[PDB]
Amino acid sequence: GNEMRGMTHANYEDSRLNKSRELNANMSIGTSKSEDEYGRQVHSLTKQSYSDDSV
Amino acid sequence: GNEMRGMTHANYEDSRLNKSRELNANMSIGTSKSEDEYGRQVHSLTKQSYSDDSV
Amino acid sequence: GNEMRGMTHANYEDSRLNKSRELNANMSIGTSKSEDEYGRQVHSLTKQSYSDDSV
Amino acid sequence: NMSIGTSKSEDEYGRQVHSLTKQ
Amino acid sequence: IPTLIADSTKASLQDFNHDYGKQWTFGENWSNVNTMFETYVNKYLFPKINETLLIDIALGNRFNWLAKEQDFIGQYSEEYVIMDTIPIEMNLSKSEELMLKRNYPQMATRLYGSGIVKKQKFTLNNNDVRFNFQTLGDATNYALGVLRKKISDINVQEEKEIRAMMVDYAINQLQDSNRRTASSKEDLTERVFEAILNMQNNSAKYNEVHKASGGSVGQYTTVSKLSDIAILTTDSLKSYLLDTKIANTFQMAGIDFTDHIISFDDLGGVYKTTKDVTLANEDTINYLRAFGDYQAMIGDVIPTGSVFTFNVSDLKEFKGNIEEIKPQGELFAFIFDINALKYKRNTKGMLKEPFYNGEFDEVTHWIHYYSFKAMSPFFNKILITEAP
Amino acid sequence: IPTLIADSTKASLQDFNHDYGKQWTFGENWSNVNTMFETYVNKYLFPKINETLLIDIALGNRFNWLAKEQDFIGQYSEEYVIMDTIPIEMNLSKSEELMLKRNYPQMATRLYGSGIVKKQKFTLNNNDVRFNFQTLGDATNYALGVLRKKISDINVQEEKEIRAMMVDYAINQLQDSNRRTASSKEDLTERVFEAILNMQNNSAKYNEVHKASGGSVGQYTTVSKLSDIAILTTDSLKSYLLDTKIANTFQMAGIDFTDHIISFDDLGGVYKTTKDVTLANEDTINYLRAFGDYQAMIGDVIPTGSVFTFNVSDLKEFKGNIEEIKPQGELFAFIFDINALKYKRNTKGMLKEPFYNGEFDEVTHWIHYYSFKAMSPFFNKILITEAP
Amino acid sequence: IPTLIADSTKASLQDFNHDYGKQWTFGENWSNVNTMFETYVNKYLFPKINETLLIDIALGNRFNWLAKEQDFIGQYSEEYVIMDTIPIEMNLSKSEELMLKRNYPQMATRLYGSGIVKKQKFTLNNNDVRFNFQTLGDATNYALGVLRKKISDINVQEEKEIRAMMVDYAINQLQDSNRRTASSKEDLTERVFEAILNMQNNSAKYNEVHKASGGSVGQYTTVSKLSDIAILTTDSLKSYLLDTKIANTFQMAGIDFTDHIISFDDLGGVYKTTKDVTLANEDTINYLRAFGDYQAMIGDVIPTGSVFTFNVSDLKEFKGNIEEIKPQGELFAFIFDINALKYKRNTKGMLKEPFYNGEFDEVTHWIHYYSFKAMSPFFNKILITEAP
Amino acid sequence: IPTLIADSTKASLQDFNHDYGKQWTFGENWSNVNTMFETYVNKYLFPKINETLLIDIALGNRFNWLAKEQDFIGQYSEEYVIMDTIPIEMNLSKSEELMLKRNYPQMATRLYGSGIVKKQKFTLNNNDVRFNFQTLGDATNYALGVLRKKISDINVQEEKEIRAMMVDYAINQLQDSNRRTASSKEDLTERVFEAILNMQNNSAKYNEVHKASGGSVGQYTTVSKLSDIAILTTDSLKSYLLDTKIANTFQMAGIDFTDHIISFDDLGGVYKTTKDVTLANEDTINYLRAFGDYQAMIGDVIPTGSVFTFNVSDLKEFKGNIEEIKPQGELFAFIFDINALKYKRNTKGMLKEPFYNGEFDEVTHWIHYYSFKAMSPFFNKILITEAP
Repeated sequence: GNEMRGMTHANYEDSRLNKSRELNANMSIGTSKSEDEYGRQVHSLTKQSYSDDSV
Repeated sequence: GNEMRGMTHANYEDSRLNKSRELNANMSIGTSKSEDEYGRQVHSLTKQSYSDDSV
Repeated sequence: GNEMRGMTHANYEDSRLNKSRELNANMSIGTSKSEDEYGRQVHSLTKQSYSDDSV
Repeated sequence: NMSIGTSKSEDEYGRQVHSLTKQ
Repeated sequence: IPTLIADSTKASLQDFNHDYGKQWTFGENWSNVNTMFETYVNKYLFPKINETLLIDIALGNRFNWLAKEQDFIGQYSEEYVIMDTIPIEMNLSKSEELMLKRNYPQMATRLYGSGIVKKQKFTLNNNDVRFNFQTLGDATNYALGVLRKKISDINVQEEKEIRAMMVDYAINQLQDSNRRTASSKEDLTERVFEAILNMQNNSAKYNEVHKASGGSVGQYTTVSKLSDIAILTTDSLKSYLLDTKIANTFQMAGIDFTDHIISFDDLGGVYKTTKDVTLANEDTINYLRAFGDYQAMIGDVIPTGSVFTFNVSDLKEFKGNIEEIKPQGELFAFIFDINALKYKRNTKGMLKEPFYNGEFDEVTHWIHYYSFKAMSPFFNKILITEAP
Repeated sequence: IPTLIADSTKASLQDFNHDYGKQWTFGENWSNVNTMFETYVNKYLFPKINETLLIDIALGNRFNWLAKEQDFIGQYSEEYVIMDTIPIEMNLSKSEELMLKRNYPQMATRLYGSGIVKKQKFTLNNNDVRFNFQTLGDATNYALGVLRKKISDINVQEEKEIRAMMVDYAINQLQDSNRRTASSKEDLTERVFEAILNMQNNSAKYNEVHKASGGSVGQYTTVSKLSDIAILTTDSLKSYLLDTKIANTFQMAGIDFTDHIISFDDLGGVYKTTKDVTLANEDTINYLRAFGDYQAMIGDVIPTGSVFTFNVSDLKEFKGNIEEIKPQGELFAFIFDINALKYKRNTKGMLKEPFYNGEFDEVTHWIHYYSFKAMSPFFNKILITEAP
Repeated sequence: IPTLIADSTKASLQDFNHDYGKQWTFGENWSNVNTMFETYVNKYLFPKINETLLIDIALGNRFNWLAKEQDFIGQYSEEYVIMDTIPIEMNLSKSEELMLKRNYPQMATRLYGSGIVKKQKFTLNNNDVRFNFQTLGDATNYALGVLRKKISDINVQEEKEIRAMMVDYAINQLQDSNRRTASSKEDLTERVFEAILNMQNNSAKYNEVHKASGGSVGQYTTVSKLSDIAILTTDSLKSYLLDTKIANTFQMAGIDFTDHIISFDDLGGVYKTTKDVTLANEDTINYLRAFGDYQAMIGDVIPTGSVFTFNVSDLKEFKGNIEEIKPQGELFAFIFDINALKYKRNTKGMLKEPFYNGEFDEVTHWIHYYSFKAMSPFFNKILITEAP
Repeated sequence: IPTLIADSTKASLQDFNHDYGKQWTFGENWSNVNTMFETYVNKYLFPKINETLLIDIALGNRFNWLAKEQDFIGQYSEEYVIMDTIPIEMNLSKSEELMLKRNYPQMATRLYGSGIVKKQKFTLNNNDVRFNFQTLGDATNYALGVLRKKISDINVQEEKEIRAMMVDYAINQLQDSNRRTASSKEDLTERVFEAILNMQNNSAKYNEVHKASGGSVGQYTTVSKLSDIAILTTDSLKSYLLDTKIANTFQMAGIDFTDHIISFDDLGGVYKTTKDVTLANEDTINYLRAFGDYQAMIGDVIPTGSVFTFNVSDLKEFKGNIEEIKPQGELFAFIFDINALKYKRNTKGMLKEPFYNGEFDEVTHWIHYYSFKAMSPFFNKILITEAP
């Protein structure tokens, strides 16, 4: 990975030309969530507690 | 309620463009007032004391 | 008696367009002062004390 | 057979015209 | 679509509209087949709505600070200025009887008269509106929302009328001497500077005492301090000053008059009829109703000089009979002493008491207020406008 | 060229592809002569490779902050505003019956609808893939590289969709009052200054209430605060403002709007179908497959309004039926209140479970997520675009 | 006198270049009269020289930082990127067997293996080089001076090749989307400003993945971070920026990109052959010798793509078969991601052993090194060049 | 002695009348031997006066009560009354919409005008009035006497004007319906006694609301209570009315008919100018001066309708231009409600400050007061006059 280096003895700073704030890599979708209650029941039907009006 | 966020590493401020001082929601008509003496008499004819020149 | 309000978030000062120092409500002639000794004497000849000529 | 009342003091206007107690 | 989707008889409205209706019902059958709500998996469950949102916005009236509460008792008002007297020399030659000779104070006066009473109204159903909202809380927000909107509207209209008053006065009423002309916007910025300095001096040119009754003979000299001077301009002109004139000048340490400027986008758009127009069509009344005019009905006459505050020109009757109060030519800078505005209001008992119709479970509420807007000739004021 | 390099009978593909194959082999003899690999000193030695680098890059979504996690439970949603009512004069000649007559609050409302689910699939072989890489560690890097890339692709697509949504809304939905024309870049930058100021004062011109259900005739006045205003522009314009307008101006202490800009190089590039095309050719499916559409097969129907996000125009069926959503002309500025976007996403359980085919030793992995993107009519928006 | 000076029979060269020569010397009388070196006091003394100075200079390579030392061990290297997959909507009417279907990850790869093993040699005589220098101390300096000059040539030449590689890649490899045209220097400076911002966005337009093996139909989106963008231009442009742009602008804080620029006096100067040329002419082989190419001999073949680094065009065989790697039009601003360059070197055992020729008394030192330069297709690049 | 008395050389007047009068006096001898004043005991002493009476007759305005002090600022007087509404039956069968019906109150009005301001003055001389009185105390009484006579004059004049107003109103500005005719003096007494009772009846016929702007159409029923009724008749007529037995029965009951009836001998003696005369002769100004008119001068114009209040008919300018305000015919009874005579007056700072001439030692004092006199149309009035 080559690394750009300073080619000038002194310069005005380059801040304004940077879009690191606008479109950073860290701003991205998160994949760590686990499924909601409905999902867990679809997979295992583990909740047998409530069937709503019955009998 | 989306909120806009900063999209520049550095910039000059936007105070001059801001027009909150000129026109803001706080500057509005007040509805808490109660009726004048004439109005109260129109509504109830409470005051029976004076009828001006008589007889 | 309406009076103006600022209507701008930030502005450079308006000094230099103001003639308050040059002309003002004050800077006016003084009504309150009483007659000089001569005047008071003309109105009522109060000072009967001095006459320059000898008998 | 009553008579016109001879005197009462001048209204506020009368006194201020005579004196001009400016204020 | 299913037949149920299009069946009027099954509707809640029918139960309310007809004098007798079926007290008992066994529910109808719902299907999403061949309709917008189709769901791949079920096909027999009713559509479900997650949320309802008010999106209420609060609006203000720029000129509120100016408004002065007053009693609503008498129709007319007057203002007057004592005219100037030039000091004269002592001529002791004159006869002693001059003491008896009488000089009287002189004055110039103006009469400005009646006000305008305006009203708004809204009715709340209670019985059938409840069907619309899932929770009582949403319905209560609905009722606060109509009241809040009603009040905001009063503020926007008052702002429009004060802005229109000034634009109308400047274009037509203002004394010819006061008018000044700028060839370009750059010249205008200089013209503003000259006027601000000029009107702080003791001079009779800026005041319109000549228009007032006693001004024909004599002079009145008034001075206007900077603290009071204010300027009305279009937004594009303010943007010019900020974007280019202020940005370009090397030193604007002092010499910045933008605090004073009141800038409006359109600075026009309030429309005034030029001939009597009589409402004659159903379509016309429907347009007016959409802007809140319940009172309007066919055959009513709108007199000349009536101010609509919305664009009624397109409608048949008002096609050639409407004119717009607007600046002419895009350079407008009416600079005036603030004291000239004369805005008075009476909002005592503004929210009139509600009326409840027991039949129909409805309470109808009203808001009424008085507003007088006028401009005084006596104070200093000069308009800078594009050269004709 | 030696026969061995050309011969395919000895390929690994041959061994895996066919039902029975040679279990035992004595190695073939290799020569570099008359081949790209020729080495002067030693012929007869197999080519040797030093690196196999991944070159993976991480991409992000600019608009991620707007996304708000939500449950996936119900489909429809709604929002409404109470429309403006102008104060009306007290006629007083009207019948006393007016008190009884009822007029209700009037409102305008929108229904948005359900979202769209999206999926991506990758399978890892566990046999032939191993032949490609020299070390076990290189293969593990390869597997993570596919997952890492997959997420990045989703971010990039969502950004494109939000950017395209805004460009499409401006191009089609906006009214004449909202729209403005800029002759040149200098004029455009000034126009943008005017817009920021203009949209901070009360105006019904920029609302799209008319499109909403109750707004066909009527007005709604809304005011947009500065913090909210954000502007979507082409990079060419930002480069100009910073390079020329800002650099040249003497005083920019205030008057800088670059914090608000959301500059993108293209804006255009997301295509939308028209006319209900139906896939009919192998060549078409092959192009779509290259861009990731495993699902597509000949005979599937692509509905009108389908948004591709890649250029499908050249392919036969879409030749005259695809339209690009883009700014018309180089100059584009859509200045809008931020509140209008309405972006919501659900990522719960995004990474679905793996499925392993014991035959072939391959595991297929899936990523499934839900996205709803929409634009609200009620809030203020203004388009400054190149004059036609 | 002139006649003596003219005679070459007396020359030292004749003794050295012939098998037998006349050993005895009878001296030649020398007279300074009517010659440029005459002195007033003594008119027969041969002219005497005071100093013999070297004027050696040191030249360095701009690009040395990029170079990475490596063991010289294996011929090839490869690198790859995983191609983009757009998310696909959940059809839900697809056959349930789709789960079984296998979708494999896709990628694009490049193989770059190469080396050039460049060399150069210098020979020090010990007989006849002595004739030239009067003090033995200067003669020793002459020997050190050749070694240092040989090293300076390695550095200058590598710089030319890296500079030429970049100009060549941009001029030929880049796609239409990457290319931009600038009419004048002010237009160019704005374009450079724009390109810096364009590269920071996520876009596939500037990638060269299409050239790579798997990218023929699909797309890859990469983002080039600032701090890794270096721009290669001519000095005339850098001078313009400093003299007329940076100097004049009021607010150059923040907008100066000159740290990135790698300006060269003249980007062109390296020539690449097209066609094959055999060195038919003796005059050509002599010219190449002036530049240090002892190896060249008549009848050798120069392959297509040979890079000369000096102007060989005038020579007959290369008259039509040479093409200069150069910018077109004097406006060139190839902005690129630094990662793309890939310069590697092996300098172990650079100074090879000396070989003493007993006959002729000459040492013959050699310097050998290995250098590999290549440019990667995957990273973002833009070329702004003079409008045709 | 007759001759000494006759000589005017020896007079105080001669010295005061002319400059340079005689300073030294040697007394003149006095004898009463053949003259009046002769006394038996002492013939030569000067006649001596026991007393100077200073008889003063107080005169008063009978109408002074029923005068309302006003604290004047402003000029006009409105005087409204509210018109009658007759009670109506329940009519429960009528539609319930009758609840909504405006039923606004109605009224009549009369704008009277402004009041004249009158003045009187007396000059008191310190130097010569002193000669007349024996003691200082008598002279101080004389000064009080002149002020009191001035006050008495205001009263007689106002009484005369109020009486004249009634005679003029009855003769000219009266509703014709109110008038009645009496053939004989005896018939008049019957008519007048019948009328007193008629006023007490509650009926609209007597009042003049038919005039008074307001309503010709509706009715206002006014009643005049005993104690608020009075009869303006000539003195002879009052004697006839009192003589009748009815007057005696009233007094026995307790109502004093004698106080109520008000009489003047002729109801005449106040004169009205007709024809706009202008003063032209010295003799006239002298007559007016005898009656106290310092202000009048030759060339002053007396407007038509000026009320002289003394007989100026003999004077030449007014010879054909004066008409007396008097009942026509001997019989004249005007019976009116007392409240009708609006007689508002302002008496503040009544005695204005003195002015001291200082030459002649004389002080002039002035009395100034404001009087407004008018008659109201609303109360009951009947006029009984001899038949034409």
